Amino acid sequence: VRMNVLADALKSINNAEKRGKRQVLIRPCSKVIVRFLTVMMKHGYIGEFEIIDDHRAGKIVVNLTGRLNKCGVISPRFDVQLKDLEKWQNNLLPSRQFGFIVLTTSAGIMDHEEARRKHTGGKILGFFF
Amino acid sequence: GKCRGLRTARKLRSHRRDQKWHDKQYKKAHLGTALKANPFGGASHAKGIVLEKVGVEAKQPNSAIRKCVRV
Amino acid sequence: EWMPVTKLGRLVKDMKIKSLEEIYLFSLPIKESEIIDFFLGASLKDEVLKIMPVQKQTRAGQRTRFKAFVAIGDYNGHVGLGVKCSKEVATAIRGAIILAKLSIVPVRRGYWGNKIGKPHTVPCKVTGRCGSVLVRLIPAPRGTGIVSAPVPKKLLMMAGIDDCYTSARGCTATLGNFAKATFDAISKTYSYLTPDLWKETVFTKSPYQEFTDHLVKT
Amino acid sequence: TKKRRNNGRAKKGRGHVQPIRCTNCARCVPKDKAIKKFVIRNIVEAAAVRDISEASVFDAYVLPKLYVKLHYCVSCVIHSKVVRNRSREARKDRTPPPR
Amino acid sequence: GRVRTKTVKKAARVIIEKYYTRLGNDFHTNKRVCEEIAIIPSKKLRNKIAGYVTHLMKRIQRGPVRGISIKLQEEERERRDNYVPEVSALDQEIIEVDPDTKEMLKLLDFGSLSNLQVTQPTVGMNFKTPRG
Amino acid sequence: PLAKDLLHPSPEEEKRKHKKKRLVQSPNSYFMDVKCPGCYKITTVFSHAQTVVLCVGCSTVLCQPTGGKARLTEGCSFRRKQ
Amino acid sequence: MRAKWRKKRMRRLKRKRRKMRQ
Amino acid sequence: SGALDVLQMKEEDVLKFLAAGTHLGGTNLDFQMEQYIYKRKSDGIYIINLKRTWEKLLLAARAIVAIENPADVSVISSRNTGQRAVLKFAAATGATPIAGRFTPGTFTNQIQAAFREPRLLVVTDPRADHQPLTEASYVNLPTIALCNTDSPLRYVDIAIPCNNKGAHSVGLMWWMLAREVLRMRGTISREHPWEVMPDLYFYRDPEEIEKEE
Amino acid sequence: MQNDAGEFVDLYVPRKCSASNRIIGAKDHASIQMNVAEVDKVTGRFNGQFKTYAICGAIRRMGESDDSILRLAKADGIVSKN
RNA sequence: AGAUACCGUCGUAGUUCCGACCAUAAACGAUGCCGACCGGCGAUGCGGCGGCGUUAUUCCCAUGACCCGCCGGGCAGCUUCCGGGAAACCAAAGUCUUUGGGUUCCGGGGGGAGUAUGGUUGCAAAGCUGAAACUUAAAGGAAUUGACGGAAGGGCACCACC
RNA sequence: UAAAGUUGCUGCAGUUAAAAAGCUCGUAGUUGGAUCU
Repeated sequence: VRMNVLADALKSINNAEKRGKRQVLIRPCSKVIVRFLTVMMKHGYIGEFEIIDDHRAGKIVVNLTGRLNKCGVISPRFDVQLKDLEKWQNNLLPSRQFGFIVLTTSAGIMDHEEARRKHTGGKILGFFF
Repeated sequence: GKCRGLRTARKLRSHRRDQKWHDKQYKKAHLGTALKANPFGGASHAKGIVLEKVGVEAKQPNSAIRKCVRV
Repeated sequence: EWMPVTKLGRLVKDMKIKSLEEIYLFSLPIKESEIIDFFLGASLKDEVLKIMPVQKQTRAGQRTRFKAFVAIGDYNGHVGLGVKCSKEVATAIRGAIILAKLSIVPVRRGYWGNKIGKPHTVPCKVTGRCGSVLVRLIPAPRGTGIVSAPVPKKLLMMAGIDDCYTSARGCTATLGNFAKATFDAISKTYSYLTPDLWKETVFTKSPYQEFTDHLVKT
Repeated sequence: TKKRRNNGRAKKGRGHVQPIRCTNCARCVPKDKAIKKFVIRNIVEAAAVRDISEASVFDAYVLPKLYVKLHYCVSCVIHSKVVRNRSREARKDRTPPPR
Repeated sequence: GRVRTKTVKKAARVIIEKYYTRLGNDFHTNKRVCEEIAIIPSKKLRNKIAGYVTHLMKRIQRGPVRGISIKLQEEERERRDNYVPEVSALDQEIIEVDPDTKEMLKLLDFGSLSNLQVTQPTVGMNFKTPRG
Repeated sequence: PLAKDLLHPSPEEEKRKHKKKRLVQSPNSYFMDVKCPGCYKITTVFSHAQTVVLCVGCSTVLCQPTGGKARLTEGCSFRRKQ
Repeated sequence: MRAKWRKKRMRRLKRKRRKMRQ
Repeated sequence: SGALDVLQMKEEDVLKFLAAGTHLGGTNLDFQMEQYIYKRKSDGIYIINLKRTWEKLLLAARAIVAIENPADVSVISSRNTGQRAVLKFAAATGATPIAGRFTPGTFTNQIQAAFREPRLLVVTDPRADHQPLTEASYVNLPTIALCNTDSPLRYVDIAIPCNNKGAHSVGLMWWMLAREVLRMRGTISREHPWEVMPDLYFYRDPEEIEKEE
Repeated sequence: MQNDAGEFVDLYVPRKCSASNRIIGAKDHASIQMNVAEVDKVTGRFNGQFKTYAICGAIRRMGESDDSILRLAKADGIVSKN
């Protein structure tokens, strides 16, 4: 069956971006998907998206600015400490100049740079560059 | 595919332990039959008494009498 | 002397196209090696990577041809790789030098960490593939040098890359596939979209459009 | 290597197909693998048509037809020259010859 | 066998292409002009070229020639090809059109045209070929 | 097609789609009031009814069960709601 | 030799060993 | 058109399109041509939206006009049905025609005699003229094609939806493209009909004329 | 493409596809740069200006160059509506 | 030549049914299962929905057989520079160095060897589990060009025939 | 020990190179849809 709806969302975005499409339909939606999309959008990787409100579970239409090289999930959500963040971001990111690791944190869902700014660790949700 | 779960450490460790025995080098090193069958008994060198001198014919592409000794 | 046979060759010969990067901007095929001689001929250095005897079984014996692999490039961000098969070795080397000149691609160089000075390494992790051979280039710190096998090291030094980490998978004993995978990885440096390249592309007039009058009046 | 995408038969979506016997050698060949021919002919050959027609006690009697169903195993098909080896690309052509 | 070789055929092609004006329908004049205008070291080869030249000229007399093209006659080819019918075949006072294209034109702001005449649609949708 | 507007599909396209694959799922069924020539009240019948619906004031049958939509009897006027 | 016949010969050897071993 | 009153389609153009059978597509529809059709008839023929046809024709004319050398535009036709139309378009507009066989390597092989380096390519049928389309992908050559309902759109950058089967329709569309190109350049005006009637572009099929004569 | 001081250090700045915003590589010989002539609003004649659309070879290979160029022209006002 | 074979005439067990064992097959799509996403096209089977018209339809609607579409689940096919792969090929064998959806089984150069031994199941045949000593530089996959074929199809030759 | 991404958690393979149990059920194990400022 379907576990990790965030994995499905990120893989659908990845495949739509590879196909060159300007919009992708993501279903089901969830809070974690919305926060991940907001993290991706604050860095200009996707652009505005819309939540279609069914009465069962969300749908999302994400507009796709052709900037996303790759958005992926890390399963399982390994717990990550601050001292171990550099190793994760050296394994997952193409450069030290761009690309973000998303972590769920007691302070919210946010990228690794802002996690460093808040001096906090968490669980790795995924990455995008 | 392989299991990717936060609580699969036992399965991963046991699978690696079992599948290491399918490696020739590992099984030879860790099984003990090779050390029992090794004439030196794990030593780098060994002393012996020359029983006789023998000549071994080189394998088919080559032709020579390699001078060995039975010790 | 050089008499061009194409519009691009004529435009280059007549000092109408300023740099090789104006040709690269429009992804125009380069079919005359004299253009590359015109632009980078004063700095191009070629190395023969391998002479490889290939054989075709015939009714009476084995026909033998020689395949020359030649890497060319100035050590300042251009590199090419050419393979030529010929009856004689010298002809193969000459043809492979020509083909390497014709395949010269621009190389993008970046920074590992802080951006003091000129770029020294690959802008990001890139991967080239050729027949089971996978070559991955990873940005390396300043002064690292090229941590690579000799063939990718030759190609990367000829590309002006100072520091690099390299990972190779597959049958790298196939020198041709190794060289082509390294060339492909180096080529992918300028095709990789980075956030510094997000600014909207402002189009300029093509060489075939800017100097149409010169071509017609000639 | 795998020569044919259909494995040389027509067995898709089922496990077993009842065999039949080659009409030439009696080899057991699966029914959807056997090469089937429907021979439509006359009990009286073309040369003999006139003699039987003029020996008939009827007028416009029309000769009866013979209906033969032949099943050939692949070896017998190839020997009898009803199918032939074809190039790697001509093998894909399932169009019957125009006849 | 009397098949012409690519040497004879190619030389005759070049002779027709380059020296059309002098070349005529007679074989002997073709032989003389081919001797005069080209260095043909063999009398037999001269004669083979002249024979193919004559046959090619008869071929142009038939009309178009597939294997050669001369611009000196291509200009007059285009001169003849400028044929303009007195009444355009596209100017028909009555144009039969189907109801669906009638609806399309009505949605195209051309429903007030006067040359259009609606046609009876086919009563069945049997347009496919019987499969098998 | 690339730039296919996934937020506002055509109503024809949404009617073409499977009821569950629509942007917001909606049933293909409806409730319809059947009025009989010899009745004083209107009976609500599901378009895809599975039961044999008798007349609300008689023994006349209204609809028959079927693999899909219920088959209405001939002689009773059905009008769709909403 | 053919793998099927090699297996058959191996089984014959196994039968002989089984019967002989008392 | 650009929502411009001067560039909008006029009635006489519509009558020409209807007489030529331009709006008559085919029985098959390409999935990339669905945006150019109107509806399928009861006989299984797709009707081609003539407004979109005019829009694509004007877009192709705008593409052709933005080529400073007229000879840099190459007009191809392999089928004899569009050969005369291509020749007349080349004569009127200054384009370079390739009527008949297209030799492979005409764009990619610089040793050949017929080697040429067009800046724009206009072909009649993408299916029949597939070789120039495939070679235009080696030399950065944008392509304009007169595409039917079933025409593939690979390597086709501006497709003009039209009947490219009947001689009347293809001749008319080459005539329209020439007229629009000349009008856009400045030669010939838009306030008077073109002196050339479209019949100068039609494939004749000499048998019909000879039996008529 | 910038360093710490601020000077631009790239050899050149490659074009991007007008339909996908992906970089058109220097060896993408299937990619095109269509020039679309602009027209005076009153006369309908080529006014010397043009709109430029760069399409990568990947889009042209999948058959999407047609619709991509049509969308680009429609956004620029060159192509009308309906 | 020998045939203990191929071929022929017979012909036991068996092949058939019942009960009880056996649990193995190139038991094959040589492709685990569940889920998501990623092209086009025409078919076909089942169910449903809509629609000109034809036909069986006897004052009619139904419904049945067709015809034209649509939807869902199937068995498949064609096409594609989706992408992948050593390639053959695969719309999955794709979404893999831009490497993490979940999970089970399972391989680690070729032999020795599925052998020995121990255990266990079986009336037996055998099944499951299953080594090592020793030996060896290759074995193997895909494709290419030759050579060959007691493979097929064409062509030439009064040193072939007619 | 690295080289060995030839033990692969990172990070390997299983169509044909070695390899997916004949096929289902099924306990433990592992993994489990949206949703609550």
